[PDB]
Amino acid sequence: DATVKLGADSGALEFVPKTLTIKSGETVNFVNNAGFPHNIVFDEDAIPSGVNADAISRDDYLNAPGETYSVKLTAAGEYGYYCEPHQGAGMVGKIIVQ
Ligand SMILES: [Ca+2]
Ligand SMILES: [Cu+2]
Repeated sequence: DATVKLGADSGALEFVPKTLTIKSGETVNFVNNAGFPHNIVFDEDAIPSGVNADAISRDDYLNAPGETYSVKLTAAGEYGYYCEPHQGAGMVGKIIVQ
């Protein structure tokens, strides 16, 4: 399993790390950190074949420090995702599943 912080400790509107590599079957824990609210929306155009973007996204906002969203990914490939309220500020990331 791995952790991605939503917002840097400094307040920067970024996923930390921006590009994460995990093995198939690991759970990714998105932890609310700074600059919230944030959400985690996977991009339909940038996920492996057969994966449902809606099913793995967290649309509803994370509002409190430490609030966590966990999701297990199994299909190998790349998964592009973003935070809706901060997509314009460049809050986008990627998960590479091996
Ligand atoms: Ca980084
Ligand atoms: Cu955000």
